[PDB]
Amino acid sequence: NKAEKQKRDLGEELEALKTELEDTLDSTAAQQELRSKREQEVNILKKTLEEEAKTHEAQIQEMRQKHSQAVEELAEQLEQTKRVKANLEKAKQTLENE
Amino acid sequence: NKAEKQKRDLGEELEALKTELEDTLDSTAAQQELRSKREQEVNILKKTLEEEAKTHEAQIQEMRQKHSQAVEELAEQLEQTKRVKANLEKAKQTLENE
Amino acid sequence: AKIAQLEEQLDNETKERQAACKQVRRTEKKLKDVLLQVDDERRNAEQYK
Amino acid sequence: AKIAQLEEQLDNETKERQAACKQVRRTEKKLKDVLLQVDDERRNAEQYK
Repeated sequence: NKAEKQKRDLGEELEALKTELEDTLDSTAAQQELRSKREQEVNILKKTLEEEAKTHEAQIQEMRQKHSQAVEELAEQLEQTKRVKANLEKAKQTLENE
Repeated sequence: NKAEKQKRDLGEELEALKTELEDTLDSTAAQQELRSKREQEVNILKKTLEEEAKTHEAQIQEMRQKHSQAVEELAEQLEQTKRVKANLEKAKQTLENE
Repeated sequence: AKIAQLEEQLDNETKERQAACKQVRRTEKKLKDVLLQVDDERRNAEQYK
Repeated sequence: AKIAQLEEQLDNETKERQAACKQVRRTEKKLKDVLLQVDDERRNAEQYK
């Protein structure tokens, strides 16, 4: 899926480069605002990317705690079931001993 | 394999346009330095984002195996207790009859 | 006696299948290596075009 | 009972050995096509070169 999405990005970059080349005549005077605007947009993208990476770390922590809680709950049930099995086995020994 | 082949073919289109414009890149050294640095920064972001996504994705894969193995180990012991309960139930009916 | 001859045939037939599987996996690796050469050959023709 | 299980296992092993037989020819046929495909790509690069 990432390869298919990457193919669209490569094709879009080729079309953008072709249109940007023809706009070289107007880029000489438009760089005064595009430089400050493009730089600000890059900073906004970095903040969004950092937030996405931070959100993934928080989700991983929840999964580690959720998965660990499930294993911990199952472990407690094993101890209770194992302890109950000892009572059943001990009760059977009483019948055989009697 | 076909997707990777198409990616390499698409990349050749960008190199073809760059070679045809190399004659003008030298004359435009006043702004080519700043534009060239921006292109390298975009490539580093893709590699860092791809490496971060691949590294983060590996963490989820480990959880699907480490946590699953723990649940499978605990589940195996639980199933063993259920089978032992069936055998113990038959002993009670036989011991009570004797 | 039939079980003895049948068990021996199963082991011999099973061993033959394992040998064929090894040759299949071996030829697959060679095909993948030769398949990669197509990209290198096509890349040269593409770069020359 | 042992003859029934042994006969079923022996029959299944021989079928996977038509399975292994046809699989070997499939990989060999595909390998030959890859060898000729890379050869055609090599000639294409020479023509463009």
